Amino acid sequence: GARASVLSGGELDKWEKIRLRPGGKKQYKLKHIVWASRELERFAVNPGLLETSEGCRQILGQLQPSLQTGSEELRSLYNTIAVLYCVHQRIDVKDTKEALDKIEEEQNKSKKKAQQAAADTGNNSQVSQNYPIVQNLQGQMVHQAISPRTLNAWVKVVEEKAFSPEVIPMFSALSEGATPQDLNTMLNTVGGHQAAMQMLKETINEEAAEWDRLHPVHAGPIAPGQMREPRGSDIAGTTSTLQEQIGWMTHNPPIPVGEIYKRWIILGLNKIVRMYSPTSILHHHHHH
Repeated sequence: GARASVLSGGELDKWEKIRLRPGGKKQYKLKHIVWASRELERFAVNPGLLETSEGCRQILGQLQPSLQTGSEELRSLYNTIAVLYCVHQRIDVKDTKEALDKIEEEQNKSKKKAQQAAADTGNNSQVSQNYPIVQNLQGQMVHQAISPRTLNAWVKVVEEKAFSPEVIPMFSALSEGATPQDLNTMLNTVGGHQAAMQMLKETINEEAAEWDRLHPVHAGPIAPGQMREPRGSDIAGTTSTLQEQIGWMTHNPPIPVGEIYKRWIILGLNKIVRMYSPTSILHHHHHH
Protein backbone atom coordinates (compact mmCIF):
# COMPACT_ATOMS: atom_id res chain seq x y z
CA GLY A 1 0.00 0.00 0.00
CA ALA A 2 2.38 2.65 -1.27
CA ARG A 3 5.58 3.56 0.53
CA ALA A 4 8.68 1.54 -0.29
CA SER A 5 12.42 1.70 -0.84
CA VAL A 6 14.42 -0.99 -2.59
CA LEU A 7 14.69 -0.59 -6.34
CA SER A 8 14.92 2.64 -8.29
CA GLY A 9 12.59 3.91 -10.99
CA GLY A 10 14.63 2.58 -13.89
CA GLU A 11 16.39 -0.07 -11.83
CA LEU A 12 13.02 -1.43 -10.77
CA ASP A 13 11.80 -1.39 -14.35
CA LYS A 14 14.77 -3.61 -15.09
CA TRP A 15 14.14 -5.90 -12.14
CA GLU A 16 10.49 -6.32 -13.05
CA LYS A 17 11.76 -6.68 -16.59
CA ILE A 18 12.98 -10.17 -15.77
CA ARG A 19 11.02 -13.39 -16.07
CA LEU A 20 11.16 -15.70 -13.07
CA ARG A 21 11.58 -19.43 -13.59
CA PRO A 22 11.11 -20.99 -17.04
CA GLY A 23 7.60 -22.27 -17.63
CA GLY A 24 6.19 -20.01 -14.95
CA LYS A 25 5.47 -16.99 -17.11
CA LYS A 26 5.81 -14.68 -14.13
CA GLN A 27 7.53 -11.33 -13.86
CA TYR A 28 9.53 -10.15 -10.87
CA LYS A 29 7.89 -7.67 -8.53
CA LEU A 30 8.71 -5.62 -5.46
CA LYS A 31 6.85 -8.29 -3.52
CA HIS A 32 9.42 -10.87 -4.56
CA ILE A 33 12.13 -8.45 -3.51
CA VAL A 34 10.63 -8.01 -0.06
CA TRP A 35 10.29 -11.77 0.22
CA ALA A 36 13.88 -12.04 -0.96
CA SER A 37 15.09 -9.67 1.73
CA ARG A 38 12.80 -11.43 4.17
CA GLU A 39 14.59 -14.70 3.51
CA LEU A 40 17.89 -12.96 4.15
CA GLU A 41 16.77 -11.85 7.59
CA ARG A 42 15.86 -15.47 8.23
CA PHE A 43 19.37 -16.51 7.26
CA ALA A 44 20.58 -14.30 10.08
CA VAL A 45 21.79 -11.72 7.60
CA ASN A 46 21.08 -8.01 7.31
CA PRO A 47 18.15 -7.48 4.92
CA GLY A 48 19.43 -3.98 4.25
CA LEU A 49 22.18 -5.65 2.25
CA LEU A 50 19.64 -6.29 -0.48
CA GLU A 51 18.91 -2.58 -0.55
CA THR A 52 22.40 -2.09 -1.94
CA SER A 53 24.44 -3.89 -4.57
CA GLU A 54 27.31 -4.06 -2.11
CA GLY A 55 25.31 -5.86 0.54
CA CYS A 56 23.74 -8.06 -2.11
CA ARG A 57 27.22 -9.04 -3.21
CA GLN A 58 28.12 -10.11 0.31
CA ILE A 59 24.97 -12.20 0.41
CA LEU A 60 25.17 -13.86 -2.99
CA GLY A 61 28.80 -14.35 -2.02
CA GLN A 62 28.00 -16.17 1.20
CA LEU A 63 24.98 -17.73 -0.47
CA GLN A 64 26.80 -19.78 -3.09
CA PRO A 65 27.91 -22.18 -0.34
CA SER A 66 24.65 -21.93 1.56
CA LEU A 67 23.03 -22.88 -1.73
CA GLN A 68 24.39 -26.41 -1.57
CA THR A 69 23.18 -26.43 2.02
CA GLY A 70 19.99 -24.47 1.48
CA SER A 71 17.39 -26.12 -0.72
CA GLU A 72 15.21 -25.74 -3.78
CA GLU A 73 13.44 -22.83 -2.13
CA LEU A 74 16.63 -21.30 -0.77
CA ARG A 75 18.02 -21.60 -4.28
CA SER A 76 15.24 -19.49 -5.74
CA LEU A 77 16.14 -16.89 -3.13
CA TYR A 78 19.71 -16.77 -4.38
CA ASN A 79 18.53 -16.59 -7.97
CA THR A 80 16.46 -13.60 -6.90
CA ILE A 81 19.42 -11.76 -5.42
CA ALA A 82 21.61 -12.75 -8.35
CA VAL A 83 19.18 -11.03 -10.70
CA LEU A 84 19.10 -8.06 -8.36
CA TYR A 85 22.87 -7.88 -8.60
CA CYS A 86 22.52 -7.75 -12.37
CA VAL A 87 20.09 -4.86 -12.04
CA HIS A 88 22.66 -3.14 -9.86
CA GLN A 89 25.29 -3.54 -12.55
CA ARG A 90 22.71 -3.02 -15.27
CA ILE A 91 23.62 -6.15 -17.19
CA ASP A 92 21.56 -7.18 -20.20
CA VAL A 93 19.33 -9.87 -18.75
CA LYS A 94 15.92 -11.37 -19.46
CA ASP A 95 15.41 -14.31 -17.14
CA THR A 96 16.74 -15.35 -13.75
CA LYS A 97 19.04 -17.90 -15.34
CA GLU A 98 20.24 -15.08 -17.56
CA ALA A 99 21.36 -13.21 -14.46
CA LEU A 100 23.32 -16.23 -13.31
CA ASP A 101 25.30 -16.15 -16.53
CA LYS A 102 25.31 -12.36 -16.62
CA ILE A 103 26.27 -11.88 -12.99
CA GLU A 104 28.64 -14.77 -13.58
CA GLU A 105 30.73 -12.80 -16.05
CA GLU A 106 30.66 -9.72 -13.85
CA GLN A 107 31.83 -11.74 -10.87
CA ASN A 108 34.62 -13.37 -12.84
CA LYS A 109 35.50 -9.81 -13.77
CA SER A 110 35.54 -8.46 -10.23
CA LYS A 111 37.29 -11.47 -8.76
CA LYS A 112 39.82 -10.89 -11.52
CA LYS A 113 40.69 -7.45 -10.22
CA ALA A 114 41.09 -8.96 -6.77
CA GLN A 115 43.37 -11.67 -8.10
CA GLN A 116 45.41 -9.05 -9.92
CA ALA A 117 45.84 -7.05 -6.74
CA ALA A 118 46.62 -10.09 -4.62
CA ALA A 119 49.39 -10.56 -7.15
CA ASP A 120 50.92 -7.13 -6.70
CA THR A 121 49.67 -7.08 -3.13
CA GLY A 122 50.70 -4.04 -1.12
CA ASN A 123 48.50 -3.31 1.88
CA ASN A 124 48.02 -6.62 3.65
CA SER A 125 49.55 -9.05 6.12
CA GLN A 126 52.69 -10.58 4.65
CA VAL A 127 55.09 -13.24 5.86
CA SER A 128 58.82 -13.76 5.49
CA GLN A 129 60.39 -16.47 3.37
CA ASN A 130 63.56 -18.53 3.30
CA TYR A 131 66.02 -19.08 0.48
CA PRO A 132 67.49 -22.59 0.24
CA ILE A 133 70.42 -23.56 -1.95
CA VAL A 134 71.88 -26.74 -3.39
CA GLN A 135 75.02 -27.67 -5.29
CA ASN A 136 74.67 -27.21 -9.03
CA LEU A 137 74.84 -30.35 -11.13
CA GLN A 138 75.73 -30.91 -14.77
CA GLY A 139 73.11 -32.37 -17.08
CA GLN A 140 73.92 -34.16 -20.31
CA MET A 141 74.31 -33.23 -23.96
CA VAL A 142 74.46 -29.65 -25.17
CA HIS A 143 72.07 -28.59 -27.90
CA GLN A 144 72.90 -25.52 -29.96
CA ALA A 145 70.58 -22.53 -30.00
CA ILE A 146 68.91 -21.10 -33.08
CA SER A 147 70.95 -19.07 -35.53
CA PRO A 148 70.10 -15.54 -36.68
CA ARG A 149 70.25 -16.70 -40.27
CA THR A 150 67.22 -18.91 -39.71
CA LEU A 151 65.36 -16.22 -37.81
CA ASN A 152 65.66 -14.00 -40.86
CA ALA A 153 64.50 -16.85 -43.06
CA TRP A 154 61.41 -17.29 -40.93
CA VAL A 155 60.96 -13.54 -40.81
CA LYS A 156 60.61 -13.73 -44.57
CA VAL A 157 58.15 -16.58 -44.16
CA VAL A 158 56.04 -14.49 -41.81
CA GLU A 159 56.16 -11.57 -44.21
CA GLU A 160 55.17 -14.08 -46.86
CA LYS A 161 52.07 -15.47 -45.21
CA ALA A 162 52.38 -15.24 -41.45
CA PHE A 163 48.75 -16.30 -41.35
CA SER A 164 47.94 -19.11 -43.75
CA PRO A 165 47.72 -22.89 -44.16
CA GLU A 166 50.93 -22.77 -46.16
CA VAL A 167 52.67 -21.03 -43.29
CA ILE A 168 51.65 -23.35 -40.47
CA PRO A 169 53.69 -26.11 -42.12
CA MET A 170 56.44 -23.74 -43.19
CA PHE A 171 56.87 -22.61 -39.60
CA SER A 172 56.83 -26.13 -38.19
CA ALA A 173 59.54 -26.92 -40.71
CA LEU A 174 61.77 -24.10 -39.52
CA SER A 175 60.72 -25.08 -36.01
CA GLU A 176 60.89 -28.82 -36.59
CA GLY A 177 61.15 -30.29 -33.12
CA ALA A 178 62.50 -27.08 -31.64
CA THR A 179 62.86 -25.98 -28.04
CA PRO A 180 61.19 -23.18 -26.07
CA GLN A 181 64.19 -20.90 -26.34
CA ASP A 182 64.27 -21.51 -30.08
CA LEU A 183 60.52 -21.44 -30.64
CA ASN A 184 60.35 -18.38 -28.42
CA THR A 185 63.07 -16.71 -30.47
CA MET A 186 61.27 -17.46 -33.72
CA LEU A 187 57.93 -16.38 -32.31
CA ASN A 188 59.76 -13.27 -31.16
CA THR A 189 61.13 -12.36 -34.57
CA VAL A 190 57.65 -13.05 -35.87
CA GLY A 191 55.37 -10.17 -36.80
CA GLY A 192 51.80 -10.45 -38.03
CA HIS A 193 49.33 -9.46 -35.33
CA GLN A 194 49.75 -9.19 -31.58
CA ALA A 195 46.09 -10.08 -31.22
CA ALA A 196 46.65 -13.33 -33.06
CA MET A 197 49.77 -14.04 -31.04
CA GLN A 198 47.74 -13.33 -27.93
CA MET A 199 45.13 -15.96 -28.66
CA LEU A 200 47.86 -18.37 -29.69
CA LYS A 201 49.40 -17.96 -26.26
CA GLU A 202 46.00 -18.79 -24.81
CA THR A 203 45.69 -21.97 -26.83
CA ILE A 204 49.30 -22.89 -26.14
CA ASN A 205 49.04 -22.21 -22.43
CA GLU A 206 45.66 -23.92 -22.45
CA GLU A 207 47.28 -26.85 -24.21
CA ALA A 208 49.56 -27.42 -21.24
CA ALA A 209 46.72 -27.12 -18.75
CA GLU A 210 44.65 -29.49 -20.84
CA TRP A 211 47.64 -31.78 -21.24
CA ASP A 212 48.20 -32.01 -17.51
CA ARG A 213 44.44 -32.31 -17.23
CA LEU A 214 44.54 -35.49 -19.28
CA HIS A 215 47.93 -36.30 -17.80
CA PRO A 216 47.49 -37.94 -14.39
CA VAL A 217 50.66 -37.23 -12.45
CA HIS A 218 50.90 -40.13 -10.03
CA ALA A 219 54.60 -40.49 -9.32
CA GLY A 220 55.47 -41.78 -5.87
CA PRO A 221 58.91 -41.39 -4.28
CA ILE A 222 60.82 -40.95 -7.51
CA ALA A 223 64.53 -41.69 -7.49
CA PRO A 224 66.95 -39.11 -6.07
CA GLY A 225 67.65 -36.79 -8.98
CA GLN A 226 65.52 -38.84 -11.34
CA MET A 227 63.77 -36.98 -14.14
CA ARG A 228 60.29 -36.40 -12.78
CA GLU A 229 57.33 -36.03 -15.11
CA PRO A 230 57.04 -32.47 -16.45
CA ARG A 231 53.57 -31.10 -17.07
CA GLY A 232 52.26 -28.85 -19.82
CA SER A 233 53.55 -25.96 -17.74
CA ASP A 234 56.97 -27.55 -17.44
CA ILE A 235 57.11 -28.05 -21.19
CA ALA A 236 56.26 -24.36 -21.35
CA GLY A 237 59.52 -23.69 -19.55
CA THR A 238 57.87 -22.52 -16.34
CA THR A 239 58.93 -25.48 -14.23
CA SER A 240 61.79 -26.46 -16.51
CA THR A 241 64.72 -24.63 -18.04
CA LEU A 242 66.05 -24.80 -21.58
CA GLN A 243 68.82 -27.18 -20.57
CA GLU A 244 66.34 -29.40 -18.76
CA GLN A 245 64.09 -29.08 -21.78
CA ILE A 246 66.50 -30.22 -24.47
CA GLY A 247 67.62 -32.87 -22.01
CA TRP A 248 64.10 -34.08 -21.34
CA MET A 249 63.72 -34.07 -25.11
CA THR A 250 66.83 -36.16 -25.62
CA HIS A 251 66.19 -38.10 -22.44
CA ASN A 252 65.72 -41.85 -22.22
CA PRO A 253 63.13 -42.43 -22.98
CA PRO A 254 62.93 -39.24 -25.07
CA ILE A 255 59.90 -37.11 -24.30
CA PRO A 256 58.26 -34.89 -26.93
CA VAL A 257 58.70 -31.88 -24.68
CA GLY A 258 59.72 -29.45 -27.39
CA GLU A 259 57.54 -31.28 -29.89
CA ILE A 260 54.58 -30.80 -27.58
CA TYR A 261 55.27 -27.08 -27.34
CA LYS A 262 55.82 -26.84 -31.07
CA ARG A 263 52.48 -28.52 -31.69
CA TRP A 264 50.93 -26.02 -29.30
CA ILE A 265 52.09 -23.17 -31.50
CA ILE A 266 50.69 -24.96 -34.52
CA LEU A 267 47.45 -25.33 -32.59
CA GLY A 268 47.14 -21.59 -32.10
CA LEU A 269 48.49 -20.56 -35.48
CA ASN A 270 45.87 -22.98 -36.76
CA LYS A 271 43.10 -20.98 -35.13
CA ILE A 272 44.80 -17.76 -36.16
CA VAL A 273 44.84 -18.90 -39.77
CA ARG A 274 41.37 -20.39 -39.51
CA MET A 275 40.39 -16.87 -38.52
CA TYR A 276 42.26 -15.01 -41.24
CA SER A 277 41.28 -17.62 -43.80
CA PRO A 278 39.85 -16.50 -47.15
CA THR A 279 36.10 -16.88 -46.79
CA SER A 280 36.14 -20.11 -44.82
CA ILE A 281 33.31 -22.62 -44.97
CA LEU A 282 31.16 -23.95 -42.16
CA HIS A 283 31.43 -27.47 -40.78
CA HIS A 284 30.51 -29.57 -37.77
CA HIS A 285 30.46 -33.21 -36.74
CA HIS A 286 30.26 -34.88 -33.35
CA HIS A 287 28.91 -37.97 -31.63
CA HIS A 288 25.95 -36.97 -29.49
